[PDB]
Amino acid sequence: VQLVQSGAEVKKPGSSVKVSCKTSGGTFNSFAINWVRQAPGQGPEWMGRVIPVLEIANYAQKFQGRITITADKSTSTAYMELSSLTSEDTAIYYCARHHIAVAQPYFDYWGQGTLVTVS
Amino acid sequence: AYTNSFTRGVYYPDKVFRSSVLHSTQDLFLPFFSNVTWFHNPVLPFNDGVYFASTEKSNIIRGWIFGTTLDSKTQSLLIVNNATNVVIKVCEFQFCNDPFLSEFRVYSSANNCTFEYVSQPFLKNLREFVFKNIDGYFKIYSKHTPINLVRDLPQGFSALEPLVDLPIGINITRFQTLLAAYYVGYLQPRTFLLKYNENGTITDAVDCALDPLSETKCTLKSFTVEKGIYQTSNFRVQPTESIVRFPNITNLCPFGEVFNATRFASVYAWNRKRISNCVADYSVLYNSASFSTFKCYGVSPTKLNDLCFTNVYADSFVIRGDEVRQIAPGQTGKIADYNYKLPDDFTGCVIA
Amino acid sequence: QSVLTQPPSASGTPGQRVTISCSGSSSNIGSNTVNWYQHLPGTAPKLLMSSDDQRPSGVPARFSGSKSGTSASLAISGLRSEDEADYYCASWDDRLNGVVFGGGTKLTVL
Amino acid sequence: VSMTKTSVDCTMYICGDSTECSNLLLQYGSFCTQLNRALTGIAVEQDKNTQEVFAQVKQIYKTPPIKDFGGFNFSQILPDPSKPSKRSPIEDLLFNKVTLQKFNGLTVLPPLLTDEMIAQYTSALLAGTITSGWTFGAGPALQIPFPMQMAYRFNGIGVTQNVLYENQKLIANQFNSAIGKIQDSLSSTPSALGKLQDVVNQNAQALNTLVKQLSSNFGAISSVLNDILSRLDPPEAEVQIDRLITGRLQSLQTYVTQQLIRAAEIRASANLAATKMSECVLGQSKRVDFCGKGYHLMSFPQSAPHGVVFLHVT
Amino acid sequence: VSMTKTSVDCTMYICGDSTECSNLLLQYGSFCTQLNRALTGIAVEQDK
Amino acid sequence: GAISSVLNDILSRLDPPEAEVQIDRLITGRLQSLQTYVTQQLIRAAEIRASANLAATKMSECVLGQSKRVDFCGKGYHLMSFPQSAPHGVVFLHVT
Amino acid sequence: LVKNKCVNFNFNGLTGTGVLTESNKKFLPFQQFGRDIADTTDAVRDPQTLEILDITPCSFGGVSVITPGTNTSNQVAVLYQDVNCTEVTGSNVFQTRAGCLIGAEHVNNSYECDIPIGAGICAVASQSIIAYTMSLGAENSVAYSNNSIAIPTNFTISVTTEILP
Amino acid sequence: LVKNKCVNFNFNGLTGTGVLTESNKKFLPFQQFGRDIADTTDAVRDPQ
Ligand SMILES: *[C@@H]1O[C@H](CO[C@@H]2O[C@@H](C)[C@@H](O)[C@@H](O)[C@@H]2O)[C@@H](O[C@@H]2O[C@H](CO)[C@@H](O[C@@H]3O[C@H](CO)[C@@H](O)[C@H](O)[C@@H]3O)[C@H](O)[C@H]2NC(C)=O)[C@H](O)[C@H]1NC(C)=O
Ligand SMILES: *[C@@H]1O[C@H](CO)[C@@H](O[C@@H]2O[C@H](CO)[C@@H](O)[C@H](O)[C@H]2NC(C)=O)[C@H](O)[C@H]1NC(C)=O
Ligand SMILES: *[C@@H]1O[C@H](CO)[C@@H](O[C@@H]2O[C@H](CO)[C@@H](O)[C@H](O)[C@H]2NC(C)=O)[C@H](O)[C@H]1NC(C)=O
Ligand SMILES: *[C@@H]1O[C@H](CO)[C@@H](O[C@@H]2O[C@H](CO)[C@@H](O)[C@H](O)[C@H]2NC(C)=O)[C@H](O)[C@H]1NC(C)=O
Ligand SMILES: *[C@@H]1O[C@H](CO)[C@@H](O[C@@H]2O[C@H](CO)[C@@H](O)[C@H](O)[C@H]2NC(C)=O)[C@H](O)[C@H]1NC(C)=O
Ligand SMILES: *[C@@H]1O[C@H](CO)[C@@H](O)[C@H](O)[C@H]1NC(C)=O
Ligand SMILES: *[C@@H]1O[C@H](CO)[C@@H](O)[C@H](O)[C@H]1NC(C)=O
Ligand SMILES: *[C@@H]1O[C@H](CO)[C@@H](O)[C@H](O)[C@H]1NC(C)=O
Ligand SMILES: *[C@@H]1O[C@H](CO)[C@@H](O)[C@H](O)[C@H]1NC(C)=O
Ligand SMILES: *[C@@H]1O[C@H](CO)[C@@H](O)[C@H](O)[C@H]1NC(C)=O
Repeated sequence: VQLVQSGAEVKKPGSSVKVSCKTSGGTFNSFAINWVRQAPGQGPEWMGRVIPVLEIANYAQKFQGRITITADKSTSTAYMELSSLTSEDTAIYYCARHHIAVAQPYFDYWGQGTLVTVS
Repeated sequence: AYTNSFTRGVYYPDKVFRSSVLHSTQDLFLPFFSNVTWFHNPVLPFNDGVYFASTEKSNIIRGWIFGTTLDSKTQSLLIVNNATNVVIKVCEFQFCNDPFLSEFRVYSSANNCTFEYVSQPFLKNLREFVFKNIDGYFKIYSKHTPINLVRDLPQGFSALEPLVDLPIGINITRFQTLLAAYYVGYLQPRTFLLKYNENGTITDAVDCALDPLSETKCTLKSFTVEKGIYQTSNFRVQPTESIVRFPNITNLCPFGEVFNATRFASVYAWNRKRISNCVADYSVLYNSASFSTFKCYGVSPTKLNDLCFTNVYADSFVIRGDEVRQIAPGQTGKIADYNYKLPDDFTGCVIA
Repeated sequence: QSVLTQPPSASGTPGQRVTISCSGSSSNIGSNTVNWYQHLPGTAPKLLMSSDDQRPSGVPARFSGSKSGTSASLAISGLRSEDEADYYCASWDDRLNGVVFGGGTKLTVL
Repeated sequence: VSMTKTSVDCTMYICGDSTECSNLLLQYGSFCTQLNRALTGIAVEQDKNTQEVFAQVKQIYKTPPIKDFGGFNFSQILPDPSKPSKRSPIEDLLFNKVTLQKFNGLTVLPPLLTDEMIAQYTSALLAGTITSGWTFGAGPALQIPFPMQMAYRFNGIGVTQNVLYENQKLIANQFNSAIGKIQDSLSSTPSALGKLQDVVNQNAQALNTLVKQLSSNFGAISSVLNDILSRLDPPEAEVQIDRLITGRLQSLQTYVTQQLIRAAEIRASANLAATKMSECVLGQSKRVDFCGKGYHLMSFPQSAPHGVVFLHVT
Repeated sequence: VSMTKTSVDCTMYICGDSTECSNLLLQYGSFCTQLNRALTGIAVEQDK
Repeated sequence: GAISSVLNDILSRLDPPEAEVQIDRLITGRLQSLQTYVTQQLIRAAEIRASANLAATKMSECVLGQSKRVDFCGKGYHLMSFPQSAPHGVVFLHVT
Repeated sequence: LVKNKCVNFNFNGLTGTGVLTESNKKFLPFQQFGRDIADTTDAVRDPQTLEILDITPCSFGGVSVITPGTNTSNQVAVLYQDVNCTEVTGSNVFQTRAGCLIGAEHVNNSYECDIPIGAGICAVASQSIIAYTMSLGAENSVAYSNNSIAIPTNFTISVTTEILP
Repeated sequence: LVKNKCVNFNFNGLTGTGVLTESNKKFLPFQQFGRDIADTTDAVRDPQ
């Protein structure tokens, strides 16, 4: 299958941005969705994941109540919104999927990515 | 209250060293994404195994109680703990209604005790235990790990090593905790694909039967499946209800008229009375203690109450002295040859 | 900073073999598996290496992986031009309760 | 060319819907899996035989609407558009002359290629041979008039082509008369298709014996598994059960071995049919008596249930 | 081209001229009839 | 069906008059397993032999000469062929 | 007694599992039960009411999994061999002569066969798994006439490989 | 214990015949014997 993300977004510091990642039909239930960014001149960093069939979410310890990940079953679309945007939050955001019947995570297919610029 | 049991609860099944191999094994494991009851205590069923787990900051939990009735009526495990000498004494101790042992409690008035063993002590630290009883062996597996600022099962995978294999051999049917949160889970028979890297220390696992994609993966013992058609299982429809049909008849058979006869016939001229068209309740004769021996050939004595027969004949005679044992199929002797001879394929029982 | 340390640069000659390393600590590498991803700018990454000794379906017989102690390595034989890309090593971290990624290395074919 | 794709499940056959017996069966190791491999192996091999013999053409060829073949009458071998199934008269006669339950663990799998597709492949081969000779085998189909094609086939057996043109009318009349006689013989002389009927009979007899073996006692007190288990206590029943397991397992092993040998004979026949098709229908054979008695000119394939019928013109 | 056309009678080989054994042999069903059939089949094709 | 698969452990615990009965079950079970292995090998050997005979015919009638029989030496009009060895087999290069 | 369902019955000690239905086999007054060629019951006479109940084994069969490959999608289809769809991923249900196929959408237009299923049906394309009747190859016709011949003007040399154990 | 000769040994109930030599396989502290493919003992850990 494939993952399709929203277009590039341009935002002002102090605002909020919402980025979606729309998937196929069977990619819910027994599949998790992970969010990965890559700051310029920096290595990739993990944020969190959500299991749509269980509606349970996990967050990185560094993002203390700033990130919330939600998803709906009717439209089959996952959403990410981040609050208190600052200058260092500019990066390229990816959405990638995991298979749920494996103990140790291993990302299989990646999205094309979206670019968020702040100024 | 409930929480979701994460990928926790995998243990080493066999104490055998293996290397560089994917081995498929069947045993009682905790299913992934199961709930597990969260308590903040009451008596819980033990069934076939418990994944007991607890987190804490100090040594508030000090022991466990295992048994059947916990009233000195059956043997009961009293594994208990203290700062430096763990003591196990499986004996019929009579326990209080709500044990809470600076002084001692519930294990008072122990008439006699049959087992004692000593080991090194068990108990920001998460403590996982697994209790299983297999063919007369109480097995405990455990692992201690540094937990961090998390308020639930800490995510990830870790295998549990064995600690003791105490040969107690009792039932254990119910359980209770002693003195404040726990994660009680229950084990179920499921098949896992276990990955041993090279020194033998389990590095991954795949839970089969989770979904159609996962079943093909275990059957091929690979993490990638090539294009094609694969046969993975067999569908079988189970029956929905039982129907019992029997002939309409309420007459009772005169068993009192054969066993309590005024005078029995001689063995050379034994009597043969035919019993028919009646309901024969054989449970009284089976439970009756007045018989010296009750050996049944052909049918087992406890299922004879369900089966039905066209006719039954009761041959009654008296034999005195030795040779009484000769009344059996394929036996030889003066009695078997000249007095009473049973057929080779006789199906029934002799009572004396 | 990335918990896993990798050499910022690496180079190799056409036709020969080259070795890339990924070093960590006992909390992440020593207790968990590693994965290798190939990345080209302007495109999505791919899975090269899973469960640190198991090869995926697509990639051909050439890429090989090994793990020893607290260090891991990837071996490329029959080096060719299209192998120009970035390489990343990742592994679960028990202390941080999350995935940690390596710094990434630029491989250059002369 | 082929036989029915049978398959038997050892577990349901030996230890039918009873968990108590199955636990004893697990003590015999791999016996229940080396037999499943053998039966699966034969079923897969049957599809390879049919595909290699018939699927020899990359494209589906079609005959022209006007049958201007120089006086030659092919109306008895080309499909009849008026029938609900595009079969020719002769092949339709063969389907009307050969004549061909629910058990426990016994199933029959359908073939991958239905009869409709097999008939369509033979039409493509016959239409090709008429319009292009042997050229469609080597590469692309190059049309050539049919009388000129027949002149070359005469040249191949040492008779100069000038013999054909002066006697063209005589040859055409003899060909049409010879074709008419073939239908009367097949419709009137029985046993002609005995080679195909024998395979069906041998397979049916093997299955009838295997089912009948379930009524035997092998020394146990009763042949029905449920009545022994329902009256004797587990501690004593193991001896009575063990006798039935050993007897039924030995019977199943005999059935599988006979099928492996029998499958090998049919495979040899299928390989010969593919060899004849390539060197007789697509070309012209100089091999004596390989494509019938006489000097071979040309051949026509026809389908039949579980086989192929060749008309050799000499 | 060919081999000797042998034939073995399953009943006389296993049990012989004894009725007492034959009654036990009947408990195994068709094992003999399946053997006599196989040997007849081979003997006939040797002439073809 | 025996009490244990290791022959020395049963013989070391049971008396001769009863150990002979238990051992007989293991002897009978292992002998029947050996017969099955041998039988499958006899059939499998026959398949390879048929293939080897075909390979000898192609080599003689394709490499040493030129074959006029259609599709015996590949698709097309046969010119020549080149043999090459391989593990447990032979590979033919057909020029058409 | 409950009819038309797989049940475990017990008639005067005779046990078994099957569907009990009405029958039209005229038993004569003296016979009570009939048996198959195998030592198992084919039909039986009920007690108390004296009626003829037919016993047909409840349906069972193998389960096969259809999957496209690790290069395309994680959607799969499951084929229940030789069973009807009137009994049990749950998206679409298509009844075929090979069994009941669940998860594949039926598309009317034919293509070349890819994954064989059986009975002429083969089965990723257009973001979903499809099932269709297999094509036998491209259709073409030769320009036959009674006075035209085609002669090749050029040639190509090819090499093929044959492998034999 | 006698090394480098085929001897009939008994280690904690595990019996067999073979030549005993030193090995470099790092067993974990709780495992006592290792077996290779197809159920065959390849090494064992001595007591004492
Ligand atoms: C399986 O175990 C072997 C044996 O090593 C021993 O057991 C392990 C469980 C660890 O506790 C080891 O510390 C212990 O020695 C492992 O092989 C050994 O790996 C270590 C770690 O790389 C090697 O030691 C290093 O050697 C380099 C090069 O000399 C030094 O620079 C380092 O300072 C360090 O000493 C050791 O040589 C090696 N043993 C050999 C080659 O015989 C093996 O890695 C382990 N399997 C795993 C971890 O997957
Ligand atoms: C034969 O006589 C005995 C003795 O009278 C009967 O057994 C008694 O049954 C009564 C009523 O159930 C009990 O109260 C007694 O305790 C029983 N006594 C003994 C010694 O069994 C018996 O029911 C009679 N009939 C038989 C044996 O068929
Ligand atoms: C998975 O990786 C690639 C990505 O699709 C697959 O490549 C195709 O494979 C098929 C079957 O061999 C070929 O017919 C295609 O031409 C290949 N396409 C490309 C673009 O390479 C690969 O086959 C898959 N893995 C395996 C083991 O087959
Ligand atoms: C027959 O076909 C061959 C190959 O298709 C033709 O050879 C090619 O000719 C063109 C024009 O000169 C060259 O550019 C190609 O390089 C040739 N091919 C090769 C493989 O050398 C040949 O010309 C054709 N015959 C005729 C008469 O045109
Ligand atoms: C088994 O018992 C013997 C005898 O008590 C132990 O022998 C000692 O082994 C140590 C090994 O470091 C030596 O230093 C001592 O000199 C030995 N003798 C005594 C009296 O201690 C042996 O260690 C024991 N084995 C195990 C595994 O505990
Ligand atoms: C816990 O179990 C209940 C029913 O057993 C069900 O809601 C689900 O399996 C679990 N619930 C949650 C919220 O995980
Ligand atoms: C633990 O219990 C044992 C059993 O009575 C006792 O001897 C020992 O002193 C106790 N240890 C401590 C630290 O109280
Ligand atoms: C104690 O004595 C009783 C005798 O009444 C006996 O049944 C029991 O097995 C003994 N042991 C224990 C631990 O109760
Ligand atoms: C049971 O009682 C019914 C009463 O309606 C009677 O018709 C039937 O014959 C009886 N069954 C017997 C006598 O077997
Ligand atoms: C071929 O023969 C059939 C036989 O009845 C006849 O109907 C048909 O017209 C003939 N075709 C030609 C072209 O003469």
